[PDB]
Amino acid sequence: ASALLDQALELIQKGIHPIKIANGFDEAAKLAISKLEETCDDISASNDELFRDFLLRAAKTSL
Amino acid sequence: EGVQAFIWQEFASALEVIPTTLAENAGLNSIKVVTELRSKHENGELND
Ligand SMILES: [Mg+2]
Repeated sequence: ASALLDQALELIQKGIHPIKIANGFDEAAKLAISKLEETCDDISASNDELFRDFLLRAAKTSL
Repeated sequence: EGVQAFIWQEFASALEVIPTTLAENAGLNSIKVVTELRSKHENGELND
């Protein structure tokens, strides 16, 4: 959020309207989540032995 | 190339601030003015 506010700041001192930037961010956020969805791996197509592992792998990650 | 390249690039990006504040005092879309001023300066050279 902060870097996004920083990236806005530099563009404001350039002379751009904030709402059009904020709008310009959200349509640019909708293109980021879209690529993530189309590219994210899936644990639904898994057997039972490999689903309990991917859940450990995430547990590992977060820890 | 390498490290001392990014510096120069952001130095060239800085000098562009004079035309920006010149245009923004005039109430113009400073971005529209400069993008077109750099484009015309990539051909017609030192007068735009
Ligand atoms: Mg974490």
